[PDB]
Amino acid sequence: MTVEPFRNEPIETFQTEEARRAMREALRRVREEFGRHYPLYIGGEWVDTKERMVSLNPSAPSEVVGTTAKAGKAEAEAALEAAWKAFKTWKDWPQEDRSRLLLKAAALMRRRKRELEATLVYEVGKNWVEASADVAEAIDFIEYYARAALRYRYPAVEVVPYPGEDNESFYVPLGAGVVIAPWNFPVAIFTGMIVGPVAVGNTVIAKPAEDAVVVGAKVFEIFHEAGFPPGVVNFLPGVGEEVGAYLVEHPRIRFINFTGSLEVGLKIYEAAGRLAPGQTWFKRAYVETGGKDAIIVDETADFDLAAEGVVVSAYGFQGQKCSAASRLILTQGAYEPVLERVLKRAERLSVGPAEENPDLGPVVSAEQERKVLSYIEIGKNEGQLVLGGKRLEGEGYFIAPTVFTEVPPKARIAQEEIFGPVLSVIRVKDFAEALEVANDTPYGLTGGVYSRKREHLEWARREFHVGNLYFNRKITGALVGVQPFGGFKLSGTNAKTGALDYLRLFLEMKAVAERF
Amino acid sequence: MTVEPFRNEPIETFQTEEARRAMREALRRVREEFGRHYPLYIGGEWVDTKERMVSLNPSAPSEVVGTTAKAGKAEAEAALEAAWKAFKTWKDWPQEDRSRLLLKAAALMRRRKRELEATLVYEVGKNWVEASADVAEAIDFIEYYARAALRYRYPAVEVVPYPGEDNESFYVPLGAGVVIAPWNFPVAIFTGMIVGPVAVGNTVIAKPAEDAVVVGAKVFEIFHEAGFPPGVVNFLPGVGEEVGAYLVEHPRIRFINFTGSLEVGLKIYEAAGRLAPGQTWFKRAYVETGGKDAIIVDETADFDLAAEGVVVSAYGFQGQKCSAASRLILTQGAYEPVLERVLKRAERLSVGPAEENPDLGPVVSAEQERKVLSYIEIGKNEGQLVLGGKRLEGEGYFIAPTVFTEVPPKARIAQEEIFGPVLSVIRVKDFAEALEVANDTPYGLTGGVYSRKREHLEWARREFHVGNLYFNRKITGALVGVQPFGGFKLSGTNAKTGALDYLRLFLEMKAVAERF
Amino acid sequence: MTVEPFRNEPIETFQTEEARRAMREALRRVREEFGRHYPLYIGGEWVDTKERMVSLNPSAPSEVVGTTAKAGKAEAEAALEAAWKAFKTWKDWPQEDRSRLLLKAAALMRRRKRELEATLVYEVGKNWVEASADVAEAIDFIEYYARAALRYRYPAVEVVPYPGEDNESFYVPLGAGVVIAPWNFPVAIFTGMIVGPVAVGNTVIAKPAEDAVVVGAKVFEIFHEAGFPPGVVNFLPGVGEEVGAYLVEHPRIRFINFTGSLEVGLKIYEAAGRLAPGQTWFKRAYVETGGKDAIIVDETADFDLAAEGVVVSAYGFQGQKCSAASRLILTQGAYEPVLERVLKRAERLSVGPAEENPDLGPVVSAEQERKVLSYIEIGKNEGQLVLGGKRLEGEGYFIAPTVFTEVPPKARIAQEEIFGPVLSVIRVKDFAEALEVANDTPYGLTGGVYSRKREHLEWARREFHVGNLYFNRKITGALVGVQPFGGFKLSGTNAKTGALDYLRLFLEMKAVAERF
Ligand SMILES: NC(=O)c1ccc[n+]([C@@H]2O[C@H](COP(=O)([O-])OP(=O)(O)OC[C@H]3O[C@@H](n4cnc5c(N)ncnc54)[C@H](O)[C@@H]3O)[C@@H](O)[C@H]2O)c1
Ligand SMILES: NC(=O)c1ccc[n+]([C@@H]2O[C@H](COP(=O)([O-])OP(=O)(O)OC[C@H]3O[C@@H](n4cnc5c(N)ncnc54)[C@H](O)[C@@H]3O)[C@@H](O)[C@H]2O)c1
Ligand SMILES: NC(=O)c1ccc[n+]([C@@H]2O[C@H](COP(=O)([O-])OP(=O)(O)OC[C@H]3O[C@@H](n4cnc5c(N)ncnc54)[C@H](O)[C@@H]3O)[C@@H](O)[C@H]2O)c1
Ligand SMILES: [Cl-]
Ligand SMILES: [Cl-]
Ligand SMILES: [Cl-]
Repeated sequence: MTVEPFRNEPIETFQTEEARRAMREALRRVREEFGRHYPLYIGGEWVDTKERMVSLNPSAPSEVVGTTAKAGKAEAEAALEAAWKAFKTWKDWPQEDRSRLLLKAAALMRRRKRELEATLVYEVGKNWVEASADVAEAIDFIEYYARAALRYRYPAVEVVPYPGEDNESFYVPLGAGVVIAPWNFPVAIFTGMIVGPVAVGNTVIAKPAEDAVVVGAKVFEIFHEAGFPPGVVNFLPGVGEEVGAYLVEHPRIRFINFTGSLEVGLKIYEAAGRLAPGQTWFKRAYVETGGKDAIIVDETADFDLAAEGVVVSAYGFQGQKCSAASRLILTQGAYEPVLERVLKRAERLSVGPAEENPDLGPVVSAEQERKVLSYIEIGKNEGQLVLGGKRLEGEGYFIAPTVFTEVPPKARIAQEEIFGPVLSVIRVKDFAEALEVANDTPYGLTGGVYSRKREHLEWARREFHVGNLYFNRKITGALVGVQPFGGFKLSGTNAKTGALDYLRLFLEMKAVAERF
Repeated sequence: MTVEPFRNEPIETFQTEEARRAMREALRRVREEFGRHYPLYIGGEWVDTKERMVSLNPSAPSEVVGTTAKAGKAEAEAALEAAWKAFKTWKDWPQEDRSRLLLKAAALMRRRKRELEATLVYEVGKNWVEASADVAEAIDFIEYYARAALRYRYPAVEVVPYPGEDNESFYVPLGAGVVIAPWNFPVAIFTGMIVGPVAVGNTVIAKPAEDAVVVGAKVFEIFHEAGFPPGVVNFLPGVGEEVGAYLVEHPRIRFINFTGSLEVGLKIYEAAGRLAPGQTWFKRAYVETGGKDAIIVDETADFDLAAEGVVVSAYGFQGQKCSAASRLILTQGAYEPVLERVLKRAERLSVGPAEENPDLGPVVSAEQERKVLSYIEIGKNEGQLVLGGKRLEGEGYFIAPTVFTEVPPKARIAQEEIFGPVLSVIRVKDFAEALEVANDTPYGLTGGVYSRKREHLEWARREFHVGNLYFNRKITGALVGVQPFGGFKLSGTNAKTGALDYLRLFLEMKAVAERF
Repeated sequence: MTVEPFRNEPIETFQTEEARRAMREALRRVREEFGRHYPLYIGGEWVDTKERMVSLNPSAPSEVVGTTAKAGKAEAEAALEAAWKAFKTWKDWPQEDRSRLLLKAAALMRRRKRELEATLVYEVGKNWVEASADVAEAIDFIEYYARAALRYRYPAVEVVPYPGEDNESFYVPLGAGVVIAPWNFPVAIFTGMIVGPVAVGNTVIAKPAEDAVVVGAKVFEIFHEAGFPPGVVNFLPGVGEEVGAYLVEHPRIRFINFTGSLEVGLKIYEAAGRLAPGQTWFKRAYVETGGKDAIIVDETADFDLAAEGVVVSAYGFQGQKCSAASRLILTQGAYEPVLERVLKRAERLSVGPAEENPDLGPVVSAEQERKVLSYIEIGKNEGQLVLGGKRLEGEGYFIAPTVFTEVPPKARIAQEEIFGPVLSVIRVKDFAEALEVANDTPYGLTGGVYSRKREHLEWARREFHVGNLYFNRKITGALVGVQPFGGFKLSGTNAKTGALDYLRLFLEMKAVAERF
């Protein structure tokens, strides 16, 4: 109640000369900075190592955007020591003080937004608007969680009174935990998963994805400048199956906040359920995994509106979003009209170096390129290729917008997360069958419906089993505070980010009674 | 808002002639029915089996108090089918309707409380007031959760609005899950763990502890008369390692609500973390395990008040409580004064057949008797036996209130949960050391402090790491609504029963946006 | 919100045998302790002095009820040092902790209420119910202020937000102050004036009235057992014009909380307005002084109800109340009917040793007896004596209920506070004149109206200028929380006791802005 009500950070469109000028200068400075080395951040200080992590420009992989130190078991141990030592006092900070620290960090991040956006363009291949949306979401997480944390301040629990006694229940943080983040939203998700737990008194050891270690380091430069006490937040870039797994299985790690693939999420959730030797608690593990998101369009929809939303949802950031539309379910009456419009729009999409602000930049790495191309080959034997399906010319990892149609609902390309610019179109009889097909996957993250029929929309509101459902609009771009984000089924544990409920996940409750 | 504000059900003291008469009548009715056989309850009907489970009177084990059917894998599968079929429609009931069903069940239970209390007396050896407290708590859970559930009704999530869109977030139940309960509070905990999830739309398969299958069956008679739709609640008495484990590991079990030993809780939490073949979700498992609870007394305390609270906390229901005081930590100035008073009070405690309302009835079974006696032998090699430590004459499992002094903090009897009438007394230098010793165990459920020094009480409020802390009063008997119940560390996952937060554990959130 | 909602402590009527037995027991215990000596209480310890103060039984002045130490300038300085040293840390206690300390004190006082009541009976001559009402009010102040204080907890001020900034306003306590109390409600007012300021973080030096030093000491025994940190509350019995004035004029006294005569209140308010040498603040002084309270009765009233309320209001505790009805204003139609009934009831009132629970005990001291008798002589020259007006037989200061009629509104006995069992009856033409006469005094504390005419009651609600107005009931006995107590004009500064606003008087506000 001491700051203005939360509002989302505007996403820059770069339509004004001022915006373009600022972005061009930011891109130039980041490019001129290629090759910089960023150390680990442990206990309030930057610590270098002998080994290193290399981050390449996916639009021109011969170019090294930057390098960072590489955390091994020894560095993980040092971070654990620092995080637990810091927790001892950080947990006792008044919530108002912790929240003000977050607000300071948000102000600092906002002042460096163009630089962060430019870093995303070069490090992970996002075009200009995708980069702006990423950083805007990161700022939103900080602003939102700073305010939400105050709702849990001492003593926040509603209890029933008892004669002759004071009964007080309140929340306390868990301790030191590990954050393991993805490369697709390396500023937003990385920031959110760290600051949420930290806001309410926990301390964190952050493990950025290998493909986005440089931007992760820049986020830590902001944390350092903001003044977080030594040990409260630690930066440990390194190999997931190495330092990441080491921390996940550690007896002294209190919680794990993970966002990534289902394959890894399953391993982490299983490991979290085990009592490591000497462990004295039941670990909490929050795992937000992938999705196989569908957009249903029936014959009553605005076909042009639907086609535009489908193209944005399927190809934004080259389809490398957990929320991306990878399935397009069309009822018989909508099939021809919508598919023709989708193909016409998709074939006009530009693909090229992210710095040029194309509709699509490159996929993030050589391995991701190999995987997407492999799925395209699988798709050719499952459905009918009607657009793209090839790597484009150039050193960058450029893949053309791809569309398969007449895809069987149980085909691999209609069930497995490809995480590339590949859309599978499924033809169904009616809306009931559309919902059946939409629900018949192991996932349940995002989904959409384009329809003018009220009964179909309200039917879907109840029966389309996804955590984030959107009607007559794109299914990507969930806004902090507006759309609590998180899925069902194998899309994760339903830890809703950008929602009041998120912080409760990093707190435990104590009930204290005094009989007078 | 359509019913009176929640109030705890009064615990009968039997100080009036009418109360005593009513209890004698209930005891007679219950024993006249010792020959009854109770089938399983699946899909709205009582279903019998070939094999059976026998329940004995711990105060006279040659006497059978009843028999029940025995659930195997086949019955577990039938219950699963019924629970999922029921979930399909139960999840769509208006919350007001589900809450009214709970209120009806509470009214029916209240009308049969003497019968239930008498059943507890004979089946698990609780004396009169312990039995009344158990049933009263069960009624409280139903009344509390019925009201708390309405706080989550559609659409309950606070979100940030966005121009030209309707953004609605709401909770939905998880599905069919399994409840695995303990024998020490076979009416209260059994009821709470079932009705909490059910209140918000989930369906449950309940597995009562082998030692309390008869009273569990009587609770289901109430659920049946209340009118829960077929499949919403199912009763599956059987062997824990058989039918219990089968359900815990099942790919179609959505959540597990468990209260019991740490040994079993660890196995359940580990199993829940695994993806069974064909499983399509990350299982939620709530495990509330044991405790090694201590009461600290310093030299400023009211020694007589402390001694009384210690004896009540250590020997109530023969120490068979997760909240029982099994450790007495005395600062040097409080040592002799408190120990002398505790011994004087403890030596006056009566032990005998539970129906005669002794201070202590028998422990629940031959197995428990064996375990407690074994720990007494271990204690003789670690500390100094100063009171009790013997089995008393009679077929019933009568064990005398026991006290060990000069016990090392790291001794087995000072670290492991004995779950019997055994108190370990530890001498410490000052309050700081008292807290260190109090916190140095793998558990963190309940704790208490007797002191008049404000600074010591507020210090403990912050540093005595237990989920339920009590000052200048007994540490057992947490009241629904007043004292959210649940621990830290190896005492469990901190699922606070009798609190608004409890129901959130059995819900997931959906966010639906419509762009107009 | 962690304790039951506030409720007033019931006032014992002694209608049961148990109540009477309990009182007789308390009276015996108290008189057996008449030889006790009570030291000063400074910095957490009882400190004795060379000189002493003697307290006599007003019902038998040759009997000493106790003696206390006598504080001089040296002791006042020691108390100041202790109070300021304590303030340094007491001000930083979480409000929840300070409030719990008050609740503990209330619980301790409640357990010793018969003892305190008996002490009031013997030390200040209150009959049984007057004594019980006094102690009950004291308990009420503690319970009420403990809860009210939480309404001001950090950060409690509602402010307007500003872009890019955190703006936080909150309350902080003032420091060390002095409480100077009266002898008529030596438990209730003494307690309230101390615990209100203390609850929100201030420290206090309490100066009890000379005539009630023993009961004041017993209240401090409770504060000591409750555990207030050393220096937070200090007990300095002594001479008002000596130690009281010394503290009032001291440059290091932050505030003065006074309840007493107008004569003394005027001197205190004037002194508080001066900057003593070296003083670094503007002193706050709250002075609640006397009153010349009237009850108006018009011809539409229930004359029997009015007569009863008038007698209770005029003669309760021998008229030694700031709220006592000392003026009876009767319109012409109500004059004879009401006067006749008042005289009939008043003539039946018993007067004698307070312990025998008479309608009236003795006035508090030889000095008060002298003052009241002097006013009676003055009255004989201004009005017509129609009842009482004489000293009754016995060493005790027994004065008969007195009534003067045909008293001119401007007469000394109709303007000056007599503080004895003396009622002045004034005849007026109509209600308008009744209000004019009621308002024409330098005071404005309590007032009452007996009437059935709605228009007269609502007229008085707006025009009878007194801080506490009562319709168709006694004008004494304001209940904490129900009737904020405090007057207008020369009745004081309108510091409403037993109201949320009271605590604000002992706080200052700080506004802190951070530009991010
Ligand atoms: N649910 C969501 O909110 C959400 C959001 C964004 C991305 N995602 C998902 O993330 C995936 C893309 O991200 P990615 O390619 O970085 O995922 P990934 O699972 O391959 O790696 C995620 C993180 O885990 C680390 N890691 C890898 N193996 C590990 C192991 N054995 N133990 C511990 N840590 C290990 C990595 O180094 C990285 O930090 C896609 O499946 C996408 O749908 C989900
Ligand atoms: N934390 C709490 O709120 C709380 C409350 C009451 C009791 N308890 C604890 O419960 C224990 C006493 O109860 P108990 O003796 O019934 O405990 P237990 O762990 O032996 O059995 C608990 C339940 O689990 C079942 N079970 C046993 N083995 C199983 C397996 N492998 N898989 C699945 N289910 C299995 C049993 O049949 C029973 O229904 C003590 O440790 C006590 O502290 C805890
Ligand atoms: N307004 C109210 O709420 C309220 C309540 C009760 C009593 N009173 C008034 O209190 C008076 C009766 O009490 P009392 O006889 O104790 O009053 P008083 O004014 O004679 O004395 C009050 C207190 O002030 C001290 N004192 C005396 N002279 C002093 C000085 N020069 N400097 C500092 N302190 C000094 C006394 O020792 C005592 O502690 C009556 O006027 C009555 O109406 C008012
Ligand atoms: Cl759903
Ligand atoms: Cl804690
Ligand atoms: Cl007025």
